[PDB]
Amino acid sequence: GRTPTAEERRIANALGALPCIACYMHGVISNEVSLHHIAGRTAPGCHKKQLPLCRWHHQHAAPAEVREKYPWLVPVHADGVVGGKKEFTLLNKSEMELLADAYEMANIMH
Ligand SMILES: [Zn+2]
Ligand SMILES: [Zn+2]
Repeated sequence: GRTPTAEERRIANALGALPCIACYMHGVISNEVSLHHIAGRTAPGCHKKQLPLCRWHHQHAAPAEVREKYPWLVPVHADGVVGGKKEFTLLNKSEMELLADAYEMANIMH
């Protein structure tokens, strides 16, 4: 995609220092995260629109027995038939609502 601007780098770096924003709404502190693009990798400002997510909320489906205890622990990118944007939203919040939560936590004006 498009290389980030300096302002995008500053924002992304702030977001990337947060624990998983989806786990956080469930009271769980998951601090090993990667950034997830909500709105692609090319449009202006797209790199400001990223969520810090744990491995299980980003790309990996946890074992079913684990999801029985943590049913909201589903990846925003489907892994087989587990997760995807719609199921992730159902069990958490929309991506843009989580982005607002992340901005609040990182003390970024929004
Ligand atoms: Zn998580
Ligand atoms: Zn992603």
